[PDB]
Amino acid sequence: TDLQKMVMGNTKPVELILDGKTVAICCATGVFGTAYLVPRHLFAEKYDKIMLDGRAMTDSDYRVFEFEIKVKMLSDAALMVLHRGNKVRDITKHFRDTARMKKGTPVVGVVNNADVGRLIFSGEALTYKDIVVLMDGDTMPGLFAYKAATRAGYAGGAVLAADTFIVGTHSAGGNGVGYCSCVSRSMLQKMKAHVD
Amino acid sequence: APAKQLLNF
Repeated sequence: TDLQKMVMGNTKPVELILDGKTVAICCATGVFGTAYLVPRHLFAEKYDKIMLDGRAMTDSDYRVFEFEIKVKMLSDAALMVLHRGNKVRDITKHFRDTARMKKGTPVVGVVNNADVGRLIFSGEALTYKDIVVLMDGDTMPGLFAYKAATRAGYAGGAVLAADTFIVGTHSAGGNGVGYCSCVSRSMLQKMKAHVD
Repeated sequence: APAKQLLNF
């Protein structure tokens, strides 16, 4: 699958720095231009600089757009757009609306961070959840669950599910099941023209 | 309940 290739190549490691020391780790999945999908809860941490693929930047180097996602809310999938940078492959055409998973179907999470390096995890789909409450008392909308073995740091990694496609970015997990924030191709498309 | 999986230090 050239797709598994494309996505793997767009996934870059992220690191938050505070007082010269690394204080957080996760992944970023390039979607087009210099736009990257990233866990929104990532910005809830205190930091001085953000390192994307070894490149250190400050808040004056990019913009972070959030997603309204209608339920009955802010999704955990934020889009980080660098003012300048090296282009990534445009894979928005691999997200969907024009379909939907189904309990059982194969699931593949793509990771690339500083804790474990490049890696892939597989599991089986479950269902789509409108809201999931985390163990810290927080909540997250539009999530797709799946049977998988995940760990801290996978957040932001791409999750794939005969034709293959991209569901969204990994956000949370636990006791054998993982959750990713879903992303529609149209929302990414509208976001592409907005950032031009 | 699941936990946010951003690796914190």
